[PDB]
Amino acid sequence: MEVIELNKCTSGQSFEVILKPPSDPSLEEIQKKLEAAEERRKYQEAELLKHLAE
Amino acid sequence: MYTFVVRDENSSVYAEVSRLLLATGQWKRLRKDNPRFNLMLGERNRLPFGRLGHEPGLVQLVNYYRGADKLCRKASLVKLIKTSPELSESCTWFPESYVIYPDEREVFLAAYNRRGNVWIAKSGILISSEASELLDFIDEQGQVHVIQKYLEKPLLLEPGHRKFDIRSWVLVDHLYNIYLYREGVLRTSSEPYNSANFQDKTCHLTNHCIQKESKNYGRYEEGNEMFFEEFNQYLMDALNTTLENSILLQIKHIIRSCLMCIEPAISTKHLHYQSFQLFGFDFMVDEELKVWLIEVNGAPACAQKLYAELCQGIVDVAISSVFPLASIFIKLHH
Amino acid sequence: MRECISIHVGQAGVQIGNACWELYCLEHGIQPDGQMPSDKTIGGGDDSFNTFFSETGAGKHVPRAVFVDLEPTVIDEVRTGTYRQLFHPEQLITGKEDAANNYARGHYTIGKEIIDLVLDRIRKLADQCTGLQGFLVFHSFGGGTGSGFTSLLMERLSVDYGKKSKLEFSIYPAPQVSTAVVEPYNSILTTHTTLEHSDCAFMVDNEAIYDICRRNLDIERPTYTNLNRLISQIVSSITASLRFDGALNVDLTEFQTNLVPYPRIHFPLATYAPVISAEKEQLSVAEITNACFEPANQMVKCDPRHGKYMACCLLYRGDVVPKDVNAAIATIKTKRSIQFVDWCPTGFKVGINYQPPTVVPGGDLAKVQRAVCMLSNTTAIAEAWARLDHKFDLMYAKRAFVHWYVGEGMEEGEFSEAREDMAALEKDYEEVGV
Amino acid sequence: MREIVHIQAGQCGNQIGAKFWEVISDEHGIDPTGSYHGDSDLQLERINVYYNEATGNKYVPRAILVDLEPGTMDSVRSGPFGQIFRPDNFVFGQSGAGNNWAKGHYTEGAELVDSVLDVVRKESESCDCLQGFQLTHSLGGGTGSGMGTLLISKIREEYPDRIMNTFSVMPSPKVSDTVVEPYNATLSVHQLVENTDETYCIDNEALYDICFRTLKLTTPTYGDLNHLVSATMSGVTTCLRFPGQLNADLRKLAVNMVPFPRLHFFMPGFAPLTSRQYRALTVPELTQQMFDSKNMMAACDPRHGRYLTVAAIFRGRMSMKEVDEQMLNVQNKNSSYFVEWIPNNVKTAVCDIPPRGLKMSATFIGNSTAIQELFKRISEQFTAMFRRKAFLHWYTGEGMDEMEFTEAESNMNDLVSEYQQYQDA
Ligand SMILES: Nc1nc2c(ncn2[C@@H]2O[C@H](COP(=O)(O)OP(=O)(O)OP(=O)(O)O)[C@@H](O)[C@H]2O)c(=O)[nH]1
Ligand SMILES: Nc1ncnc2c1ncn2[C@@H]1O[C@H](COP(=O)(O)OP(=O)(O)CP(=O)(O)O)[C@@H](O)[C@H]1O
Ligand SMILES: Nc1nc2c(ncn2[C@@H]2O[C@H](COP(=O)(O)OP(=O)(O)O)[C@@H](O)[C@H]2O)c(=O)[nH]1
Ligand SMILES: [Ca+2]
Ligand SMILES: [Mg+2]
Ligand SMILES: [Mg+2]
Ligand SMILES: [Mg+2]
Repeated sequence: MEVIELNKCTSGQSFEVILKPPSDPSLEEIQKKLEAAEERRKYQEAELLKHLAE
Repeated sequence: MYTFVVRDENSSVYAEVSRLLLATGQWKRLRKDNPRFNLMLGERNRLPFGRLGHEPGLVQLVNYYRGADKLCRKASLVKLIKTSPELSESCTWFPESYVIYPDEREVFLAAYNRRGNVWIAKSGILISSEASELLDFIDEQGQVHVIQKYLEKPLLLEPGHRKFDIRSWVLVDHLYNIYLYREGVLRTSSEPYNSANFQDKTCHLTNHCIQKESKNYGRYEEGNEMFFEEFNQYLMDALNTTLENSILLQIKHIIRSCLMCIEPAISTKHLHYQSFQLFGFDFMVDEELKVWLIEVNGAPACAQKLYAELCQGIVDVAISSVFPLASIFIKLHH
Repeated sequence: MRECISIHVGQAGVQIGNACWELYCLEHGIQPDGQMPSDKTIGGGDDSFNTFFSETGAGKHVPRAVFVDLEPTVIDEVRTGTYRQLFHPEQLITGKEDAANNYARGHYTIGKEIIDLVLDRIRKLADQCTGLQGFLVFHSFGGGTGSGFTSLLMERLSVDYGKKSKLEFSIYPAPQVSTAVVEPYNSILTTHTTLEHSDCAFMVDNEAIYDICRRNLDIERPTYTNLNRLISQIVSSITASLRFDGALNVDLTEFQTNLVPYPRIHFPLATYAPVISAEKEQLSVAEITNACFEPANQMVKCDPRHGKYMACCLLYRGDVVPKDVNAAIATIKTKRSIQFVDWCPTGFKVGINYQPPTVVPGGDLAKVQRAVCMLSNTTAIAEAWARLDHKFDLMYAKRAFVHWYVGEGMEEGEFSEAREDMAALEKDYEEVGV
Repeated sequence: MREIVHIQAGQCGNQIGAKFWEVISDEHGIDPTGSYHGDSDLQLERINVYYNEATGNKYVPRAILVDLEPGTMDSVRSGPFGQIFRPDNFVFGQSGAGNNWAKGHYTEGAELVDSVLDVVRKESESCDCLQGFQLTHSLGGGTGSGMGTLLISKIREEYPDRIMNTFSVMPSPKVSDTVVEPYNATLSVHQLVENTDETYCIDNEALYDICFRTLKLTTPTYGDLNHLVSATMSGVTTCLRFPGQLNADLRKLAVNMVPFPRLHFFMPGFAPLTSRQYRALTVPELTQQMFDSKNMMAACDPRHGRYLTVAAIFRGRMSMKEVDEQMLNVQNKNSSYFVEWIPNNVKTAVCDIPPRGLKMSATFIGNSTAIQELFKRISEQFTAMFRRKAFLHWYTGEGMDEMEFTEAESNMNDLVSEYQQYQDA
């Protein structure tokens, strides 16, 4: 094994041991998806109210 | 009431185990995909170990050890024996073997040039005396292959000058107890051993399928199968020794060595599900009464006379141990 | 000093956030009224604990935290709890009616109406930061708010804070405490949408916590309080490096650097020990380090013996010196199956904090002299994904409950799109560890 | 504040509705004057779900009483808890509905429905955050069946995003008033398929059999039947009325129980059902009985179908470890009766406050494909008359056409086959 990067301070210490070496969508796009889902809800409600109106 | 599922329709052993479970009246079989089981008789390949032990309120047990394939694949068995300190490159009961990808081909040529120089290649088996014809045959295939020294001096049964191998059935329960079934079987060749004719693969191969397709199948014993009582009597009459002293002590030692070596890798002692598994060990005996390990089978079939006893023993020690209801095994202590 | 903002979303995130900030105050000696006698720089400072606490001129130490939930009952217990004086009303955001265990309702329907308010309140906290390094987000997979609104928030945070790191603490659904049948749907939907916006995510399976509470704490039927006090101890062990002096994992970027070499495979496995009943012998460095390789102590039940490691961090609290860690590691490596991938060093990064773990007075956890949390990025955690994706497949083949999601304006194609991403994620784990 | 608006319509709907408010008022410590007199804050913690707060901390049921004749309502007003109800919430006519769906739905009920929607609106307007509505009614009469489903349709038009829940009493020739009950029920069921999120199917056949066989009541009255219903209604609403984690509101319950929108008809059950009682019940006994067919209120054999979803509610002081234990016991013993393509489809809740006169009880709510037997029964009785157009003149006299009956029959047979589809899947 090999210990490396041993740092010590008052509240503790840290180090590394090696056992072996090796061998986004924009604001516009998000708003678009939110409004498209909103419009699909509005369309489904309008179809219901149309059904109830019949 | 205990519940189990069946997922390998081709298993001879566990088709009988499920029968005995239903015969107790205290076990109930479910559909293949029902996750609410106590016992799974799983498929051979890609058993979903990751989905076991996650059903609230159910103790779940499967008939396979995850990771046991390393012992039951010929290539990985050779690598395991070489690279494991517990077994080591020194290992005396395992034939000198080398893994050849179509890799340790240069270390094989070195030990071969030092040198009887007959080897055998297997994954479709070639037995040759020159290394060039072996390596050419491996590269003609696409699967990873292994070659090992062919046992040029096997113990030959008389009369017949006959080769044979010993199959031992070993059950390892969820506590990693190692149980050796007291009844083994000898798969015997029917033709006299021919040290100058390795092209004829009938007197050199003792498999049941190969001997049932040699014109002496069933001559000396039924189905080329000799059981332990007769073999022990032969050893006493012919060689003034016993099966236990001359062979079985070495068999029990090899079974213990192999299974203890992988125990930390496959044990389910503190796992969220439990495992047991039935293993088929294949041994070879030379003329000096030294036992060699040939192969470990992870999904073995049983001897047709021994199905009833061995499967009941599976229910007794592997299943009812975890699920109690309302010895044919030799416990190999370790 | 660089500040960290914590965001708690939905019931699980909020109740776990409560447990964590109660624990942080005990660890840093902050009283429930917000006063901290050991802090001599009254009204400001750039100490390590200031990463998580701002300060008022009156010497009150205020969490850099925002709580958001779409119904008010859980956050009202924060407004009236032991640490009510800690938080000011702007940090506690409540809606009227929840997402009904429906990802689409949390993400699209209700999330669209509240996202701008949430971001406004986060902006107010960010404006108090001299150098904000990013966000820690606490939420469930299974809840409609924890799944649906979190993923919307994570998208917008990537937009409004492009350079900031985002870490997650995610509660993976377990049927013996779960409240909905559709939690596998919500889990896959939120993982698909969040995957590209999270730099490192610590999954906690309620099944693992539940069984640890039963087995080690002798609690017959654990409650959320029992679960959350254990979870808070693990969370605290993970975030201690941000809150105390040290050299390991001192900023959020180092979590990714030390644990996530491949960006999509950003789900480290956490293992914690010892967990000791307060109603009950002090374990050694070797014993608690050996316990880090027992599945019974993991935050997600899986078998690391049948995967490969990409990284391993050991975080010790209490009486621990490097010599005993190295002696413990040498012993364990000779006796256990620890296989790293070939393109990674077989090594451990060790952090020691001399202060032993704080326990909540009157809680279920005994005070111990040394504890450890191991963070290991192992392919074995893909077992959790395979379990979840399988339950998804069983319901989705019959389209069971899908109408609830479509009825909120989600397209059925988002289901299969999310499921295909998860199938690719399972392929990535297979490509790396087998 | 997650308020629910309660509506009870017609003779059956008002008689079971009055008993329901009688029972839960006692559980919440509310006396017949609307003042609280209990000894636990669990009683008041979610009391706004069903009650408004009046002056002097008086609690008034958020309940609307509807009928097309004054008789039953007069009786309710004279009843034990009669003065508890808001007097403005009594909405009634004089003509009656003559056990005629068309009179309830199209003629007599049409003249009264706007007055009811005015009272619904006034209650809904003072809701901090209305969850939705619960309706109690029979399907075999005229007002509860015909006007009740008219109300559901108009309530949906006005509150499209709110949950609609009903307790619907299904007619049986064993406990019948008129021969036309299968007509009224078939017409109503199609309304419920389209306009309700959750319907508790209460079969008068099952209630009678339980009273006679199990309770040892030789001559059961409607009062005896309503004892089982109000006890069941208290059990199924326990998750809404007390602090809880599971199925705590109407929308969460529907999301957990309804995998396909039309299959929202539940078989309720209750335990214990015992003859007149001091003997302590154990958790194994509660669990076995609540899943027993003889404890279910829909006269359908669960063993003839498969459970899509199940919600179980245990009440009283008992071991949650034992509750979890026995509940997992039942699933893992008869896992063939639960569909496998909905994993973990049985959800359990526990409430500490037991019902009156019991230390422990269990309420069962099942979405089982066996409910098709109930709709098959009604369809057979409908067809036996409709093939000869018998008694149709009562309905064509109110303006209905034979084609509306044919459509209703076709609609309910479609519902039956939809259940059979998922029973074999
Ligand atoms: N460990 C833990 N898990 C919790 C807690 N609260 C809820 N859960 C789990 O979270 C999942 C349910 O999601 P919740 O967080 O309750 O729901 P939510 O985020 O508020 O979303 P909605 O209520 O649907 O709007 C289930 O798997 C619960 O077991 C908690 O306090 N601690
Ligand atoms: N090194 C060696 N020396 C001598 N004989 C050998 C040998 N390797 C293999 N054999 C013979 O070849 C036969 C088959 O060998 P192997 O066990 O590799 O094949 P196999 O896996 O098909 C048998 P099974 O499937 O029944 O376990 C054995 O019966 C044995 O007699
Ligand atoms: N369980 C129960 N069923 C009732 C009661 N009263 C009537 N019924 C049933 O309801 C149907 C008659 O409907 P009813 O409510 O009297 O007609 P309405 O006043 O026009 O709504 C028949 O199936 C009766 O068996 C009651 O008090 N309890
Ligand atoms: Ca300061
Ligand atoms: Mg083989
Ligand atoms: Mg919630
Ligand atoms: Mg009547």
